[PDB]
Amino acid sequence: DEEAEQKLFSEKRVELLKELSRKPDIYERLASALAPSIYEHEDIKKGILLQLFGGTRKDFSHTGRGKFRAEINILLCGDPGTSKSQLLQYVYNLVPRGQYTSGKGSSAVGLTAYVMKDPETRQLVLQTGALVLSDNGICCIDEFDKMNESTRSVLHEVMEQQTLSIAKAGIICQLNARTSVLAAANPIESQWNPKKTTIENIQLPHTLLSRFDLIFLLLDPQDEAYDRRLAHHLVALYYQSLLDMAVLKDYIAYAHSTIMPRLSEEASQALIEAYVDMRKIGSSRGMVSAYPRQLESLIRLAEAHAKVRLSNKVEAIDVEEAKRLHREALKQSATDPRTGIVDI
DNA sequence: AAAAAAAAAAAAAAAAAAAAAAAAAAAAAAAAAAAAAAAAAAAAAAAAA
Ligand SMILES: Nc1ncnc2c1ncn2[C@@H]1O[C@H](COP(=O)(O)OP(=O)(O)OP(=O)(O)O)[C@@H](O)[C@H]1O
Ligand SMILES: [Mg+2]
Repeated sequence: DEEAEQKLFSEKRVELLKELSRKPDIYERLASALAPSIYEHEDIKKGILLQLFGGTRKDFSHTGRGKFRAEINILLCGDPGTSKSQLLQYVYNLVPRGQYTSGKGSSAVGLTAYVMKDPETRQLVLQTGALVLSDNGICCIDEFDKMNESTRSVLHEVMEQQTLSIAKAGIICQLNARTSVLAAANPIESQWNPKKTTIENIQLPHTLLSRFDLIFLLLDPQDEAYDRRLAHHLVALYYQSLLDMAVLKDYIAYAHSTIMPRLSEEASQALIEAYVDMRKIGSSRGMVSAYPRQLESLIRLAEAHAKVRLSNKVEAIDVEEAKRLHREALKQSATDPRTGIVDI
């Protein structure tokens, strides 16, 4: 509602935002402002920032095609203790219109809608669930793997059609659910074992995986130096004693209100080439396969990156960053045709 | 060993008839009393050497 109303920013504030947009490291600087007390998950924070900006909302009514999913979906899969839940909790406590779910505490009707009695008018009233409450926001699903398949089947329609067609006795209707999904899962056997492929080790249906347009593998490199650095960060966090949030908030609201990035010609060609190369790279045995849904993924991420720069026009740097982020998540460089992830 | 199933199986809510319970509820007629008035019998005081 605030982004809707036109006098949210003074002119000098708009100039301040625009001057911020012109810095070379605005993407880095905005991503780093997220979760300031989480130590160097820079790419994850970039992806979450892109989720906050979102892709471009397009009207596909005349194409007779069905609504396009402009929201960005992220899976954080990694071995335990790697700060996934802290990121989901940070996002949950940051956005308006969010919901947080963990494990088996949610049922399918509890995620979509059900009928209760109004204990003040004794009328049966339909009441929404967690995925409709976070309609124009973000749903953070924690312990995504530890979630029974009856209630994850619900996520297919939400994550593709952005709608939720309940066909029950009382009323049948399509509830709109334009939520962005931020999920955290453990691998099969709740620890990456490096003798299994990515697919064998994530253990999620290829359809469900294709619905996520970033999969960050939060693997733990058995690394002395990184352990030392994170140890110092965590201990310093016990004796504690940037980019302001009041400008990050305004920057994001401005980007939502004014910027609607459109694909340019070089972006279009780069997207085509990126999709073809992505299919060749992921067509291997145990790697995460690419589908046309991943080309739509790339379009979304590129539009989000162009929204970060207040670009209002997607060109080749945005597509390059989308492809780079899609590679870095999933550790495409550290896999191989004999699928399996190396220690860097 | 876990992963879908595929039932119990419990609750809340609904119905859904029963079968019991609960809630509404002045005016019309009569009689008796106490008072009158009236026909009859009865009991008074004026008449006279
Ligand atoms: N950059 C970091 N990497 C790993 N751990 C961190 C980092 N920063 C902080 N931590 C600490 O590590 C702990 C990780 O707990 P958290 O619940 O986030 O783990 P998780 O990966 O989300 O859960 P799971 O064990 O189910 O995968 C947190 O308490 C946090 O304080
Ligand atoms: Mg956790």
